[PDB]
Amino acid sequence: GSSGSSGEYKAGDLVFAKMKGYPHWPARIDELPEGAVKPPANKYPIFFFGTHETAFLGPKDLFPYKEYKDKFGKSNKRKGFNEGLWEIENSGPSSG
Repeated sequence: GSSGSSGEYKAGDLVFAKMKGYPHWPARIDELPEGAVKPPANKYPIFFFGTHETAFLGPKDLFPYKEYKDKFGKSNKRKGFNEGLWEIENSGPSSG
């Protein structure tokens, strides 16, 4: 139990990622390997589930999964999207 809003996302959290004209895509906060691209400060390695794509977004383009899980986490059927909506549910702490 740890006071602080701490609205700045961390690896292993889950989010919705909105690209320009795509849905609120199911995505995860990942971490960075010991040798890949350096993003700009504030941004995160967002991994887009069901398409497995990688882009850099900052927190304003992004939404906390548990706040939008039922709002945005719904069957948008874009191809990949039903996979990623399964992948994200089954990625996160569930049943425990």
